[PDB]
Amino acid sequence: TFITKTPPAAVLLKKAAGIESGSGEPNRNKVATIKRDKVREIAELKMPDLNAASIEAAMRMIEGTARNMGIVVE
RNA sequence: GCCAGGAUGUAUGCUUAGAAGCAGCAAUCAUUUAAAGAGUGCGUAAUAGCUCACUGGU
Ligand SMILES: [Co+3]
Ligand SMILES: [K+]
Ligand SMILES: [Mg+2]
Ligand SMILES: [Mg+2]
Ligand SMILES: [Mg+2]
Ligand SMILES: [Mg+2]
Ligand SMILES: [Mg+2]
Ligand SMILES: [Mg+2]
Ligand SMILES: [Mg+2]
Ligand SMILES: [Mg+2]
Ligand SMILES: [Mg+2]
Ligand SMILES: [Mg+2]
Repeated sequence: TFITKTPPAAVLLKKAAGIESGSGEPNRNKVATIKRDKVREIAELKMPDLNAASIEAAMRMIEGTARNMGIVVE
């Protein structure tokens, strides 16, 4: 019955990306780049907080958070 | 018109004493949907709160 809340998708991303802060211009300045297998884990870990059906959709959300903060996936 | 929803990653990222849809900057993705803007106004120190777009009902 004790709800353990997971860290925001954003911070989880910075962590995995090895960066102090996200980009101020997400489209122009890309601060870092990570991998799909990493978005994989973030989506898997954060899953309880999400409202997604599958992990593909979960990752779709995570990528959206990363896309909007200058992070890139490969 | 009235009734009811108007959600979720998320207080997006940045910046900023604070900046949580709504000072300002760059963006404006994604999920679950019948539908629901990275938010139309009002509101708060910042929250909260009221509200619209949008959806269903009558
Ligand atoms: Co939509
Ligand atoms: K703000
Ligand atoms: Mg109403
Ligand atoms: Mg209401
Ligand atoms: Mg939101
Ligand atoms: Mg922030
Ligand atoms: Mg400055
Ligand atoms: Mg803002
Ligand atoms: Mg509100
Ligand atoms: Mg304001
Ligand atoms: Mg602007
Ligand atoms: Mg809404």
